[PDB]
Amino acid sequence: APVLENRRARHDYEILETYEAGIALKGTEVKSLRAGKVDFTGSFARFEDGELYLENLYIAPYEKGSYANVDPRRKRKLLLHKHELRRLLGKVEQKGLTLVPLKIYFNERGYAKVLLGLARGK
RNA sequence: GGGGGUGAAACGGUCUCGACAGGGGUUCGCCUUUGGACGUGGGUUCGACUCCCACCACCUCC
Repeated sequence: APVLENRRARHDYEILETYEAGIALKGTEVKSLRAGKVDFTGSFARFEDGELYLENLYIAPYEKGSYANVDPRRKRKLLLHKHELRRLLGKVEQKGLTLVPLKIYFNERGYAKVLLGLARGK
């Protein structure tokens, strides 16, 4: 169930700020999440248009049996206010920073939320 | 091939804080409201992830 962070990142990049952003999941995705054999090995977030879609996040699809689910590595959108969103973007694509998946979990109100943060390292 | 069990740490009361769409409003700034994620389509409920309903999938029992 709940809280699973990205241990892959600490030794790779370094966080500047950290935002929290609800994600656009489907439902089975959510079940896969309530479990825990998904990985951020390689996953970061990117703005395809003006919206930010965390990508390469693999979420083992209802992998406690076998089921009739979805594309494990699907570009999942991210939610964040217009103001809270116009920022991070301007502090990034200069290719100096990177949107990397920090932690994942469900909030008080029961919603899976992702935690992102600026990055850089070598 | 039949039988049983499983499909959200609160055993009913949503607001995905946010993006994005669909409204109704607007001094075109913006305010307001609805959706969207809990395997799936179904109804039932003032309202449900949690109550029914099949159909699926896992596991399981002659």
